[PDB]
Amino acid sequence: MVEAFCATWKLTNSQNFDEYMKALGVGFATRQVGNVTKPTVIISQEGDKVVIRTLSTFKNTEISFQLGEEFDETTADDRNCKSVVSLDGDKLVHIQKWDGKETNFVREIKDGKMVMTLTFGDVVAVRHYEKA
Repeated sequence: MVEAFCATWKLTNSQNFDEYMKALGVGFATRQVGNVTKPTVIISQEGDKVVIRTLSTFKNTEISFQLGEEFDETTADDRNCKSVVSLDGDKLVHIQKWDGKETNFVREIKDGKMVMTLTFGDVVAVRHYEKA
């Protein structure tokens, strides 16, 4: 359930994130920062909402949503999206739509770590976080 994700998480390892950022339209200079930054992600429940707060030396973001309910999201890379997060089995699936495009992030708990799999088209990146 959602409670399994409710913790403070710190990024430890990213796989193929440069190509993923490039596919999304992030420029070279910003990709260099994105490839070294290791954010902290705080996930919590507040009433009927789930809150995901990302803290980093690049940008800080926060989204608050109800599962299954579409919301407006302005992403850290400055895309204005329509987003929907659902709990599919034991995984949180976040679908972001903008400018006729779509990307998705799947968050799962695997062996006690949070694993985030990001897909845009045929480009897949994987980000691994440890509980702090």
